[PDB]
Amino acid sequence: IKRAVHALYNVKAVKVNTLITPLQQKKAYVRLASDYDALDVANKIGFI
Amino acid sequence: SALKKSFIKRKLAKKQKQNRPMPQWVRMKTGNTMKYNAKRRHWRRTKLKL
Amino acid sequence: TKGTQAFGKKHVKSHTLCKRCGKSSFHIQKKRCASCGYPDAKKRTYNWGAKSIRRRTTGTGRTRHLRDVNARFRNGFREGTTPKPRAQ
Amino acid sequence: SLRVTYRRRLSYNTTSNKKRLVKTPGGRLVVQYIKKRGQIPKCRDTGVKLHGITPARPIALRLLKRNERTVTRAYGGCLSPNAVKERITRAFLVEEQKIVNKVI
Amino acid sequence: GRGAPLAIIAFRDPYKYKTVKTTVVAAEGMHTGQFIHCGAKAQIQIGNIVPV
Amino acid sequence: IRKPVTVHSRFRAREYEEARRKGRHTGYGKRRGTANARMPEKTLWIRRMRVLRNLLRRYRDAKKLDKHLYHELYLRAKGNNFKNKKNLIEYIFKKKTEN
RNA sequence: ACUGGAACCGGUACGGACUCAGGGAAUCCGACUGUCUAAUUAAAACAGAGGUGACAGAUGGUCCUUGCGGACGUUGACUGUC
RNA sequence: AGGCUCGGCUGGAGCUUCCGUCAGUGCAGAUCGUAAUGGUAGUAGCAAAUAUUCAAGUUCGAUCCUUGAAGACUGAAGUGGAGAAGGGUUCCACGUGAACAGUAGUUGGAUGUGGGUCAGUCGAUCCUAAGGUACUGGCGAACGCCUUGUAUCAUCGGUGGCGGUCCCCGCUUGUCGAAAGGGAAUAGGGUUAAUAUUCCCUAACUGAGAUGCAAAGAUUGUGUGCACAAGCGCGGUAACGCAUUCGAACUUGGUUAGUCGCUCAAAGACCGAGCUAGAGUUUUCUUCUCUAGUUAAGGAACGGACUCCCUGGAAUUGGUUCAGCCAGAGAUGGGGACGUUGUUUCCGAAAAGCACCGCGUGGUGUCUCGUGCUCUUUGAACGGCCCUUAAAACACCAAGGGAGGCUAUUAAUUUGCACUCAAUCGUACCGAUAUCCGCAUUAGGUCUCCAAGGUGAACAGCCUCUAGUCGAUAGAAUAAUGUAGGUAAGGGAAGUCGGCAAACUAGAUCCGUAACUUCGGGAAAAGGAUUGGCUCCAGUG
RNA sequence: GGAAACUCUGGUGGAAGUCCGUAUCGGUUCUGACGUGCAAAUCGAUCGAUAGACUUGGGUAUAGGGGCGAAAGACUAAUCGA
RNA sequence: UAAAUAUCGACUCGAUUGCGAUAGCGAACAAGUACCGUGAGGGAAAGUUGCAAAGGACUUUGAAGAGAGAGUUCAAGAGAAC
Repeated sequence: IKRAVHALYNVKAVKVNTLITPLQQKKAYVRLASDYDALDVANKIGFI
Repeated sequence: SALKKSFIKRKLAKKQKQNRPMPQWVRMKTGNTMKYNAKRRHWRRTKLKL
Repeated sequence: TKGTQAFGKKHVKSHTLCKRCGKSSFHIQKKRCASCGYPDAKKRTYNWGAKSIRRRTTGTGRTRHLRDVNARFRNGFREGTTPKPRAQ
Repeated sequence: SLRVTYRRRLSYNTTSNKKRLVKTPGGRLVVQYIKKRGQIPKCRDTGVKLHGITPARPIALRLLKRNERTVTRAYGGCLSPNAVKERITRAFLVEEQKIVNKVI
Repeated sequence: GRGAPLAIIAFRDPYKYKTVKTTVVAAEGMHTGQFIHCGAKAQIQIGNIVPV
Repeated sequence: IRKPVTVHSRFRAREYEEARRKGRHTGYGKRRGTANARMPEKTLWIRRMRVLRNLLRRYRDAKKLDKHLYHELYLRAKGNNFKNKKNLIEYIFKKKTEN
């Protein structure tokens, strides 16, 4: 997930948490480094 | 149980997905006979003998 | 006391899910499936269980490869060739 | 008063689940788990406890400073001073008697 | 399960640098720190193992 | 708002304890456990032994008893010859006068 | 903190509620503690410690297994089973 | 007669005469099969677990949902707070009409739509136990079985040199099996409708790493900056202490092993005395009643029972515990050594939490003491018991050994800091008089942890505080019979198969206690007296 | 106290398949309740035991003419003289 | 060592003096399904509006179910469980 985030959005991650939801879907919480802004990256991606 | 196995969790997830009301637009298909989901399950009445 | 009182102690599963047949008939302590005989190499079937044979026999699943072979047999198992190159 | 609850999923009072009630800065009474305590070693010859050796769990012995596992003496940390004294005396006297017998 | 005490005895391996421990039922009067002599040339003493 | 807790005062208990210390509510009709359950004779004996041995240790340290008299009185105290500190002190004084 | 004692006071009464064996003389059976017919029998039944007897010195005894083999046995008569 | 024809109404697609021939060819029954429906009958019944009431909100609609006030209950071995197995979304929010919630329902564990489970440190993962299962080997007509054992067996891997290899050293063994055994390392505060040792903040720790920086190694003695010599550390009589001044194969060890009893200590809880801050009560009294006055992991410094060392030489024997027990095999005395539990006018850290007063984000305080046959937990040190003696592996550490290694301003080699990373899976909730098993929202069953005040011997019974409940279809009335409680004149087992049932007895202190006896008992034998409140006296440190 | 053997008195100590009794485990009597039940064995009171031959979770072993049995033909998933 | 022979289990076809939804395969249909048992295993019920959804717009009472009008239709007394 770390490498995929870096390669897809050109953003570095400081930590990745993962869980599997009751519907067997893997959900990841990726904390970006303080250099980047999560709101800006989300705006660029589209989900906002 | 809270401390379970991944395979059991997978089976439970599939059962959860299957336990769902039938889409309403299915009744408008040509030749349709299904009026509801006849395989719904209640956690307290019928138990998955896993 | 045999009955209502005794049924309250039933909370340890004798059988679990089998890897080969997916049934909840894998005996944990015996380490064998009471239905398909896993992990024996061979399958568990008995002629006195005619209905069980019917339930678990060929054709009750997908028979994906058998149907594929049947389809390919009709033309002699031809390989390495393509239809005549044509267009619309 | 204030009553506590286990913080792990082990609910049995086993040797691995020994607890101690502690008051936190937030005014709460909580459970703090006690690890197994180390034991002072014994002599190889006798069973008396050795001195100058810091007890610790076997895996935690690796973290101690060098001086806490040894004593500046032959067999230090393996034998008691009296055991070493007896060994030295026996070693000397038995060989002296062997020399006498060889002469004889 | 046994009514007679066992004696743990240590011998020296004759062919390699090692110690070999023997577990035998103790004869009455045997004590820790005692020396047991086993063989054809051992004397008649309590605890010695000798040919009959 | 967080309402105040319901009041549960110990005032009556404190007053009753003051009365008990003065000596009330302790007659025979107020006792439900045996004498040994209310005050173990083992605990009473432990207190007595510690008191007597401390007194003897103090005297020997202050050189008021030599080792021989100290030993004799120590064993007598263990043998239950002195009911209390006053008894022991009186006996010591008498024996020292005789000596 | 507990113990002993004395005056005075009241009232139907003072372990004031609460908690907690009625007692005794005999006969029969089983010594005792214990166990048991889950869902009609908790016993005088079974067990029991104690007693006696039998077999067995291992190339043995008593058992199981279709067979191979295995259990008592990490045992050896103060042992093992019956 | 079996049956048939026609009329009328319903219905919407097939039916039929006669001749042969064929048959799964005719029902009132079979405690017949199957489907449906009656009288019973608006009947039996919806009665265990103390209990609800007033005002208001919402709603078409309220005994039952929500708010407030009151009254009660569980009563810390709970109707409280969390877990293991099991369930599997029942968790949370917003809608809800029908069905279900044996009355109702605006409510719901129901129904519709969405949301929710975040870990290097908690577990699994890792080790092995009882035991399972393979190999070969034997057997077996065969699927396959039997043994887990010298039966079988040519089962390898370790240091060093060389750079695959040679020397030497030993001798062989699989693999599963525990979210209660063993085990690397995390704590506090805050945050969400629902996650929290996981997220945020702050502060730590463990393991695997190469690289970099700093300091060591890198001196001493003698003679006169130079010369010669000197290895791998020093102190203490000792128990041992201090620095980091190397070291392999191999060998031998350490790493609390039961249960019960008594003493002691620490922490938490509880209980007092004040001092603040806020509440409550004041016809009258009370310096009054209640609440808050907290300090994590990790560090530094101290402390530590037992045991050990030195001196010395003990009978007129001493020391000593509640109980033991210890001493010419070295006591007492005197002086020292060690160390787990733990403590702090110390860091963490008051910038937190808590209590209170303000404003539209501020301020103030968070302090001094005591006490104990008190409980829980931890620890120390001993005693009793056994024809009962209370795991194994992994891993780490230590010692003996001295193969080897670097060569006094070099080097080997440790030390400390600085950097990188720590995968995978579980994580919501219930855990039971409604989330489990019992056909169910069933008076049943189902493994554990925490545990306040009073009375009292007490985790007894009874009352109360924190927390939680008022959920058991409701109303009126109180006939007979009933179920469950409470009494009864005089008699006192006359009742009955039978004293069945009920009644009687009981706590504690003092006194007294028979036959018989296996001498231990019988025994609480039997049987008497006392018991409250208040004011004092005496004893026990 | 005694010539001795030894005896007596007061403490300490805390043994026992000891006793009363709570949690807990059982299930005696009422031949109580209920008996188309809360319940295909439950409910109330009264009772047996309560530091051991104790009570229990999980993991394991024993499988049908077999197992297991402190022995009732008991138990072996509401099924047991197969 | 081919042929003549066996056999519809598999794949592909043609028929019938057979049954016509309690019949015929257990299953004409989301049938080896729902559901039950720890397990081996057991195992259903369930066909039909109309030619065509044209599946009842709109008004009206009611919170709503629903009703009264109306409309579609050969016909709705064929109105969805038809």
